[PDB]
Amino acid sequence: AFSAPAAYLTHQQKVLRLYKRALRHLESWCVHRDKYRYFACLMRARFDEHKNEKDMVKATQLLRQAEEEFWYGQHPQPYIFPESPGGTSYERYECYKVPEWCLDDWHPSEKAMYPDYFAKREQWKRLRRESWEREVKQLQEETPPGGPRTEALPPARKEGDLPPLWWHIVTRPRERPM
Amino acid sequence: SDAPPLTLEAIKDRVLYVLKLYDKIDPEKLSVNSHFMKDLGLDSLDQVEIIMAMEDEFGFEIPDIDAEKLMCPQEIVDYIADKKDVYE
Amino acid sequence: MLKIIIPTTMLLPMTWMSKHNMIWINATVHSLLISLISLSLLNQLGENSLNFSLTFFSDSLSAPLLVLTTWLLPLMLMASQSHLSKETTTRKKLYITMLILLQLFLIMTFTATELILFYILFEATLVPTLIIITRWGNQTERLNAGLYFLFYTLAGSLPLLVALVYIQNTTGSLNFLIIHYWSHPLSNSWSNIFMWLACIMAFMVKMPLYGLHLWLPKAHVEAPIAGSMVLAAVLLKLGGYGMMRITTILNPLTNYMAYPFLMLSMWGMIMTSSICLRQTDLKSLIAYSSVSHMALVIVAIMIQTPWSFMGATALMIAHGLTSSMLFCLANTNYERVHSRTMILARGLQTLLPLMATWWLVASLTNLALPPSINLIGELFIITASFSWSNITIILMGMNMMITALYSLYMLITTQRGKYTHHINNIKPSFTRENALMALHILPLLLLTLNPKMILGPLY
Amino acid sequence: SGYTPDEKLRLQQLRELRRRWLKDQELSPREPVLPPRRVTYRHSIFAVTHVLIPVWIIHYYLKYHVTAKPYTVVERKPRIFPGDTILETGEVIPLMKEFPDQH
Amino acid sequence: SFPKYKPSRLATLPATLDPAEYDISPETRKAQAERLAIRSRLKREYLLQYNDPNRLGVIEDPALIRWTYARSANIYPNFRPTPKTSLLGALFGIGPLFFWYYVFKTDRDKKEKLIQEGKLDQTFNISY
Amino acid sequence: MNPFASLTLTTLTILTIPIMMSNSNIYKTNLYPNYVKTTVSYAFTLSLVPLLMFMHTGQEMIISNWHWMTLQTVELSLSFKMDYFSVMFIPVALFVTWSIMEFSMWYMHSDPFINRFFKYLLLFLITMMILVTANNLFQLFIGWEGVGIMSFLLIGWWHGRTDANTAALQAILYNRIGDIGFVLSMAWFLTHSNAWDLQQIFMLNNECPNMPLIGLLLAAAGKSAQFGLHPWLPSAMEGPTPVSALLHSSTMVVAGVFLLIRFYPLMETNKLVQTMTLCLGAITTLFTALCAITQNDIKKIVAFSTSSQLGLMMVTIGINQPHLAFLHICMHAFFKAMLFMCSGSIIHSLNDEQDIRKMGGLYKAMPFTTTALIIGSLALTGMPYLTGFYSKDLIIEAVNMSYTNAWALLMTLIATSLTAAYSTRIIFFAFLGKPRFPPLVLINENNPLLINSIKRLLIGSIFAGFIISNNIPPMTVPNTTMPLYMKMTALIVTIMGFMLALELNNTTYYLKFKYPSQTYKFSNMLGYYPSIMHRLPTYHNLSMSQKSASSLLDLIWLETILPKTTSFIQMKMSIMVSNQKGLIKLYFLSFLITIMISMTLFN
Ligand SMILES: CCCCCCCCCCCCCCCCCC(=O)OC[C@H](COP(=O)([O-])OCC(O)COP(=O)([O-])OC[C@@H](COC(=O)CCCCCCCCCCCCCCCCC)OC(=O)CCCCCCCCCCCCCCCCC)OC(=O)CCCCCCCCCCCCCCCCC
Ligand SMILES: CCCCCCCCCCCCCCCCC[C@@H](O)O[C@H](CO[C@H](O)CCCCCCCCCCCCCCC)COP(=O)(O)OCC[N+](C)(C)C
Ligand SMILES: CCCCCCCC/C=C\CCCCCCCC(=O)O[C@H](COC(=O)CCCCCCC/C=C/CCCCCCCC)COP(=O)(O)OCCN
Ligand SMILES: *OP(=O)(O)OCC(C)(C)[C@@H](O)C(=O)NCCC(=O)NCCSC(=O)CCCCCCCCCCC
Repeated sequence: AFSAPAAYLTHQQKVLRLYKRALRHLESWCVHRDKYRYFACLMRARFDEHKNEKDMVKATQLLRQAEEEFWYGQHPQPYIFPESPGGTSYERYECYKVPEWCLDDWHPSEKAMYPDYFAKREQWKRLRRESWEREVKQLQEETPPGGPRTEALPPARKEGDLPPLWWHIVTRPRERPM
Repeated sequence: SDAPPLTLEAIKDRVLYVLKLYDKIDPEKLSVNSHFMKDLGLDSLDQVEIIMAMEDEFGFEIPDIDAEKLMCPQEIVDYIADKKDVYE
Repeated sequence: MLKIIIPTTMLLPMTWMSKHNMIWINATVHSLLISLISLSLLNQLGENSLNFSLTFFSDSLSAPLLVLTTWLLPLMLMASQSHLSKETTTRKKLYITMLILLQLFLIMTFTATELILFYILFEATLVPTLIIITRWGNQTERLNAGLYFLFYTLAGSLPLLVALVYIQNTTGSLNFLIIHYWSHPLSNSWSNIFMWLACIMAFMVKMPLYGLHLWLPKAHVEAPIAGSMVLAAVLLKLGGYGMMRITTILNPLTNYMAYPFLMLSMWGMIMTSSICLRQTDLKSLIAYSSVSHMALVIVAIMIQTPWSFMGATALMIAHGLTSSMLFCLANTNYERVHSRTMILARGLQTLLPLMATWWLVASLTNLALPPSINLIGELFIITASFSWSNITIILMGMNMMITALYSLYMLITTQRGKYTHHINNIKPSFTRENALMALHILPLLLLTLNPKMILGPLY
Repeated sequence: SGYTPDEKLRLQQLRELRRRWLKDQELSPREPVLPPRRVTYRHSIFAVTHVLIPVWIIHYYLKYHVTAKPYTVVERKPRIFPGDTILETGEVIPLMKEFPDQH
Repeated sequence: SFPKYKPSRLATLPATLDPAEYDISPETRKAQAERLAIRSRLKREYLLQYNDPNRLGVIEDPALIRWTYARSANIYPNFRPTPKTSLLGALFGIGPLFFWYYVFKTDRDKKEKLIQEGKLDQTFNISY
Repeated sequence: MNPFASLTLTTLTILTIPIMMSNSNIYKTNLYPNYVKTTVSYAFTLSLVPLLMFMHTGQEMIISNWHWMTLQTVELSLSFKMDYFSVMFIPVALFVTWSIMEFSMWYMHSDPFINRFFKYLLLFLITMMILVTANNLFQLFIGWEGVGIMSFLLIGWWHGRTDANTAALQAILYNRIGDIGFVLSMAWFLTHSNAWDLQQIFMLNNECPNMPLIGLLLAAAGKSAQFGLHPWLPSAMEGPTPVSALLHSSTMVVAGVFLLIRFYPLMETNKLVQTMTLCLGAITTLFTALCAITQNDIKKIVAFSTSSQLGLMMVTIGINQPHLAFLHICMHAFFKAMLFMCSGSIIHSLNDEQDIRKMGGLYKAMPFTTTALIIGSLALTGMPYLTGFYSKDLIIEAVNMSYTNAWALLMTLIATSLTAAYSTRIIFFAFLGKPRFPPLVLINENNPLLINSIKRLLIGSIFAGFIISNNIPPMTVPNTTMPLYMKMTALIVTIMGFMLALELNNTTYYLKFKYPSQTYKFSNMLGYYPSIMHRLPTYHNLSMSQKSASSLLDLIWLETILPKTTSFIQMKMSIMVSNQKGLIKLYFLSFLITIMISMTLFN
């Protein structure tokens, strides 16, 4: 989510992703902790018996039969964490998230309540206003010609600088706003 | 709900608690900044299992792209804090 | 009837002699007063009619249409106030003049006692609408839209005129009372078949009938908000009123001349409804829903039974109010976003909750939730159709389901989900918009308490 | 594997800014500045205003307006068993046919 | 060996079962790299427009405009009367009408004959 | 005068006062949920009085108070039928609603829109009362559609979640399919009986034909989620747990069975429709119990249990025992609502975790929920002398001794066994093992709201069957004499299901693992019905809606026929007429030609 993606997944990443998926589905099959521990140790032993192999061709022939075997026995109803994309509370609090800019449209009788909050908000706004003019040029000179090659962003390198394109990441609504 | 507002100290304590129950790593050697591959001599599969234990401990899942580059307890704590919006 | 006509005419000098900053206030106040005056036409008899003079008469079919026509004008003024802010005083006065002339032509058309007079005013309603569409429309398609809206209409109505004068050379009169009292059967003949087609096609094309409906989406998506309101709420019902009036001289030919249209309607209501399932424009979706409802009205009129006529009248009134409200909601989104695409502005319930409530009530009314008068008309038409043939229920039933789907679809895409992140110019709803929605929706729920007012002369 | 130094530094800067922003979301002790201006007991008032008044209105409406019209309130006829007597007339319904009783 | 998964239109092939991801060539890597490059360029453009303090309006998306235009207004100028389009139009627009006409006409003829012979039992049928 | 009618109308009327006050100052405060809860408790207490009057004598009433309109010979008026069914169902619904509102006061404490949520619950209760007390078909349709709209609004409570909106639209779709049959029945009765009033319909229909009864059966199958239209009920578990306990468990989903019960005089005169109802109920109960047997979400298990119980109710209707079906409705209300409250208590105590894989030893950790769920599971399986006994045991006996399908009877018995099996599954995987939840233990039962709300329905699910059965008049001939093995059949199959489920669940501890079989995959994916039927039809509809109706016909061929052809022909004729070089040579040659033609053609 936070990390920028690459152009492709290497062989090691694919193997590790299979290992995690297989362990999770084995846990979903083996409900009890001791049974899961036993079969997960067995799966670890099965997984690293080809850990030391050198050639790419058969190492890719493995992890293909492994995917087929996983898809045959994949527990059609695996356990999902409730906040995960398949969980029972995935986007439950999405309706309570309100953008910050809505506060700019409040009535003055509403802003009269919470004066300290809005003073701090004005401070944040002026900080953003200066930092943006710096950030545009920083990104302009830090980018290779022909455009970006990866959607990864640089940090700030000067003293009073801020990381380019920081406002909408720092001012996230919240995980549970209401 | 009635969930207590966990803090950075609680997250660090729980991460270290889970790591000290991993018998592959010596409880004397590890620290908050102790690296996984170089400081403790662990593998990539061990790192995957550590991430899974963290996920089981804290009740939420870390995506694989983010999980694959969490190589210290301190960065695990930082990731959990950023995800769960911990102030102090 | 002149107690309503003369003040409507006096609206024009009042508009033109008004101050530059007081046109909207005066127009709205006096239009509301004219609506209050026209409310007195609702006192109808179970006997013939309210025959005021030789030129004008009122019926319990004409009275609700007249009340709706007079009530729509203040709402149109309120809806037009916003997007006409940067317009010169003379052009704003011209816009209000077009609206007033349209109201005058409609008022007279509903109450005219002569078929020729009715034809003249029925065509006179075209010029203000065409000017409104092609002058104050926004996109470049408006010109083409206007052309369609014109020629389709004329292509249907030029034969009617011929038929009309022919009838007056045979019966000797085109007065509706004499025509009703001296009715004679139409024998099955080729000449009679073509007379039937000439008398029917002009009203079919303005409903619009499926297959002759291509002008309506263009005109409704290209018109300004007041034009869309008047087109969907009143101008569609002119064809229904005309067919209700003229079918008295077409029997017993209608017994078998109605088959091609009935099919075209019964299948057509399916197609248009399904079209609403895959639409990327809000106004286009609302226009196609209007086509489906008017197909049901066409079936009701062709069935020619008391329950059919009652249901058709009730459905005409209900659809007018509901479609006007839906167009106003879509326009209140458009004036903020300037796109008219459904999936651009999303999750608006979080940013505008009361407008989301208005959206819900409008969608529920379009969905025909009992005991709304929408469902009253729909159910009466469905029962009459079931008596006509028990198989019709299948198609009718299907339509019901489909309607609900697309209605809720429109409610879910725009109001629910997550808000669009980059859209940061969605301001709080103004009192004008909320009052517009309230003045649309309160009369519907009030009318459900006294449905006999909108059930027509066969109640 | 792991973070690149630039990714690490950007993450620390972003998280410091985010922690500051989250800390700025707290309210001061006086923050909700509320402007004041005006112009068995609870169960008793609840029973008076939510039960007694509606039942009075409904009983009046039923007793003096609804029943003023025929067939508005139609009652199921009470059941009559042998040996009963009628208030209106006063006759006694005869008993049954003394069926042979055993077990 | 295990029983094979057979993909369909409404149940597509898993990415982990694609042989195309196991046939890696330098040209494939270059294609992936340039796809990521164009995605990164579009993301940078959007994020520059999105984080700008000065901007106070909906960001215009050319892709969305192209989608709506292609779905609505680009249809007819690219229409060509072909045997396939002619046949499909005739079927889908004419066949249902005559099918329903036949069904309803047969039903009403049956009902009318029953009424004329008097054997229909329309007792209590007062409202129509 | 005769306080029966005044009391019956007052209950429904005072149910509406908080809706009027929803715009007052109480709605903006935090006392509104308690206001609504107190109003519902008062309404329950008031409605207890006409039930006592009916129990003493048998009081029955029709109240046609407001005349709505008159279409010639058809008079539509606001009429209420205060019969046995109404005066028995209203107290039960009010009792369950009071318990659910007290539970929601604790469950939804951190929800910002709790006032709106309470208001929504009261609106559903009002619509359901309108449905239950209606005397004509139009008022019944009003309640029918009101409960559906409230279900749509409460399923999609969290409107930022895509799945909730999808589930709400799914419920609307299936209930619209049922609405087709409802409208069919209304049209038939208006055309043939000249009435929507129930009395005239009963008078004029001594041998009811197939069409209106088939329409009624379609509506009942739609609203009670029978096998053809079943998946929306399990999909409706997207809503908050109180919504699942109130609407989609015990009160709203029994509306189709209620509709079939209301029209039972016409149903007993038709044998084909009775057989159709029997087969539909049997297949529904079997299929839903089979699906429930392998589920891992606890709310899904309870929802499939509700669906199977509804199928059993329809089986009871099919064998011409409507009063037994009403009794089962009343008992199921109690114990199913309490089961859902216990499940919601567990879910809240485990940090909104719903999977039974992640709940272990709760028998000792939270004892009150354990006892309540144990008593509810015993009541659901028809333990003798409990609330479910007095309905389920009689239903099983009646199906055993009746002239009916052998297949339907076998399916009913197998479904009873499967009911015992999934009750065993819930208990075994939620209470008996070692803990399998995250280390931070936040388990807490000590809230008086939760305890009292659960305890009232506990007392109900223990004693209500005995009280109600002994206090109602006999409405059917009893099955006094029976073979001994036939009398014990329900108990025998329940014990066999218990034993087999326990034996199969005890093997999950063995250190062996194997891949699943085809039957397990069929049971886990709900017979693959949601997959195919939610992917093949919808796609083929939507695709057509774009390819043929919109593009081919509307945008191309209808455009080609009338306007484009006219434009093309007129433009070609204009080019033909106006393209003249301006040479008098050709003009005067043409003049000569026309002069000759006029000379030699028109004379
Ligand atoms: C008349 C004399 C009366 C006395 C009768 C005899 C008394 C009783 C004798 C017992 C007889 C059998 C009872 C045991 C039930 C089976 C248990 C079992 O072994 O399951 C494990 C075993 C494999 O499971 P697994 O892969 O290891 O699961 C992985 C873990 O265990 C995952 O585990 P988990 O933790 O996730 O969940 C465990 C769950 C998961 O287990 C499952 O997968 C569920 C599947 C098994 C239960 C299904 C039983 C319902 C049968 C209804 C069938 C209706 C017709 C449908 C037709 C289908 C047509 C395609 O299992 C359970 O919860 C317990 C299962 C049920 C036990 C409690 C009730 C059983 C007694 C009720 C039935 C008989 C008494 C009725 C009383 C009335 C008196 C007659 O399941 C099977 O192999 C199925 C066995 C029987 C299925 C027959 C259907 C095959 C159809 C193939 C096609 C044939 C040709 C058709 C051509 C058609 C052309 C049009
Ligand atoms: C395009 C989008 C839709 C627009 C609206 C469409 C609605 C208009 C449809 C016109 C209605 C039908 C017109 C005539 C119906 C009369 C019945 C007759 O046609 O059927 C048979 C007639 O047989 C044949 O039809 C003879 C005519 C055949 C030639 C007509 C052309 C057929 C298709 C043309 C369709 C073109 C429509 C569009 C024009 C641009 C009956 O046999 P018969 O008993 O002997 O005649 C009875 C009539 N009598 C008593 C006067 C003698
Ligand atoms: C949206 C576009 C729709 C276009 C209009 C479609 C309707 C066309 C209706 C026919 C047009 C002419 C109507 C005639 C006016 C009625 C007068 C009448 O009925 O008198 C008849 C005359 O009837 C006719 O002459 C009609 C002949 C038709 C000539 C014009 C052809 C127009 C096109 C015909 C086919 C299309 C009609 C349906 C189109 C469907 C929609 C596209 C009797 O004449 P007599 O000789 O005095 O009496 C006989 C005893 N001696
Ligand atoms: O040091 P790390 O970076 O952690 O590297 C780890 C490792 C060296 C093992 C790996 O990344 C790697 O690079 N290996 C090189 C060769 C290689 O891995 N070849 C492929 C081996 S495939 C395999 O491990 C067999 C899979 C068997 C398990 C099948 C899963 C089926 C489960 C079914 C559902 C329960």
